[PDB]
Amino acid sequence: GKAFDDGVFTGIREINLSYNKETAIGDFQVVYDLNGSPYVGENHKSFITGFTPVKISLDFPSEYIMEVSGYTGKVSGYVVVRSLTFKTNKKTYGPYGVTSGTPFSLPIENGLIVGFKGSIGYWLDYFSMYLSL
Amino acid sequence: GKAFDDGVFTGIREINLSYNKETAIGDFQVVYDLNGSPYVGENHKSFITGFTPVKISLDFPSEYIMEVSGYTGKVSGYVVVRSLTFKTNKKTYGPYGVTSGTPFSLPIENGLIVGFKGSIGYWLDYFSMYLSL
Amino acid sequence: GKAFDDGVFTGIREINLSYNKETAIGDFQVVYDLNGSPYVGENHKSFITGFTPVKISLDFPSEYIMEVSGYTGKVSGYVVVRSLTFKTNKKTYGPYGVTSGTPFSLPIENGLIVGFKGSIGYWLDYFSMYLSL
Amino acid sequence: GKAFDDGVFTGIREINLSYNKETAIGDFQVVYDLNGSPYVGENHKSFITGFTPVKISLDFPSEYIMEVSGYTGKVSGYVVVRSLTFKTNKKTYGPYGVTSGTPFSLPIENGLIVGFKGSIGYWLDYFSMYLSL
Amino acid sequence: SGISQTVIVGPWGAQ
Amino acid sequence: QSGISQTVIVGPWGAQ
Amino acid sequence: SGISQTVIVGPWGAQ
Amino acid sequence: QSGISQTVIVGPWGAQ
Repeated sequence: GKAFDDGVFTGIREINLSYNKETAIGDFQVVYDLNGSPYVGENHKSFITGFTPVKISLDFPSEYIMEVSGYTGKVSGYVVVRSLTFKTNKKTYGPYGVTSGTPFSLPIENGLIVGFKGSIGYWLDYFSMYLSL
Repeated sequence: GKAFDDGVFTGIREINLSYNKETAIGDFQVVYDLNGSPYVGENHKSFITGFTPVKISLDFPSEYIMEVSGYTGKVSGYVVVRSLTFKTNKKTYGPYGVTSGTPFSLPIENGLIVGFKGSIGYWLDYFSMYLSL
Repeated sequence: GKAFDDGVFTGIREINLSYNKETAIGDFQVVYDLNGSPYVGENHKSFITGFTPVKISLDFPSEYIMEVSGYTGKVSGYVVVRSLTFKTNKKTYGPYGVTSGTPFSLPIENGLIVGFKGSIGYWLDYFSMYLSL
Repeated sequence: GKAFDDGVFTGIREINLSYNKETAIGDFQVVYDLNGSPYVGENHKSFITGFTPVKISLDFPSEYIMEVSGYTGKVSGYVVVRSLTFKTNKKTYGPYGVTSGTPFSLPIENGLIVGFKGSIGYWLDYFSMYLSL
Repeated sequence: SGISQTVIVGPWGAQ
Repeated sequence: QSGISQTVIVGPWGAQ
Repeated sequence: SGISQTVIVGPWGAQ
Repeated sequence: QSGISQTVIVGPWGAQ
């Protein structure tokens, strides 16, 4: 896959992702907050088409992510991120994708997600999150 | 269970825990680093006996935890931490306990675990980790 | 004066400023690093002219500021920043403006300056610095 | 002088120092907070006597230092810390010592002092502070 | 307050 | 608890 | 170095 | 990277 790394910002305003109910997460893009103003991150795109897009527009700064969860599993012999769920202090967004394989959960008791990095081929291969106070 | 909160330190020197291959994690205690010298954390004990002890002695500071994983599941109608594994940059310690239930994984790409909090009744009910650079 | 707040970034690439030996600092503008790319901060400029321009180009990321020092004093009835000096691990940039009035010094043993905020009227009224690891 | 380094803690409960109204700061000691309990820092002592002790007992955790200021200057051919003042959100402690030489000031807009390091011979030669959120 | 803060992840287990 | 990340800030130096 | 650091958790998925 | 937590340090004020 093509590795990506948005780096760190001051918060999250919107997440734009895409998924396929037969496979996994495809595209991933984030509108960050950068010192009180939106900062449009680069669209990290799948090598293929056929995904269903979704827009997660957060009521920044009163609304913020408190937990990211999902599933990883084999798709055509590749370990990929099959589903994602974003839980905020106001609402649960998801699950998006296929909730099959091995679950993972990142609850945040104190702090904030301020950035994403990972790799996307036909699907989201892996991802990591930057955390800050 | 009885809630505990060790708070934050400079690093981790040793983890002393106990487990029972038919139930879950019992005891949990940590020897932290505090500004270059050991700091022995309070022993958080199970209300029940019959556990197997284990000492995870780390080669502080060159050896540090890069992933904490395990399983959560039901024991006598209580949701508890049934198994734990600690992966460092030098060795893997575990799994300790029963590898059954729902898995969880906390890999760290940058940063360190500097403290633990949670609750222990008859078993380790839940836990959280302080992370710092 | 007009308050400003650039916020926090990944590092510093360039500092543009201006001064007049009879008065004080008359312009302040920073080119930050934002996850590897230059981010041109807003130009915080004096309401007046006749200043000597200065461009401090840093050899980012190897070169970084280790001390900010300067002087404050009364100019035309206002307490302002009369002089600034930026010491890096490579060399000393300045003093820019007269070394007279009340000195201030911010040496850094560990960590980095990642942002500036302050106020500018006819001159730089005051400023603060964001610090981070 | 003899260098010292207390390291980093959770906060400050008390500062015990000594000074001489003709020379400079002598002894320096801190009672830190460490995860909700007092941690008695080592008393860093002058190699000479004749100082006046002061106890700065902070109403922890509601009271905390917001500015540290002082003076540096020559005493018997050595550059030392001649005076110190601690301003909290509740009151001002000091100046202690001799308010002569070069002033310095560290105001904090956001964050806390969590540790001290420095050196003491006949007098406090120099000092630095650990800052954290 | 005068109490230092740190990032906290979790909890894993009950709740 | 807001969705805005925070940082240590030192100063101000100048008019107060 | 002159580059600000941040805690990073992960990766979850492949590799 | 090592196993020792880091903190911002400002100073020194005084000699050197």
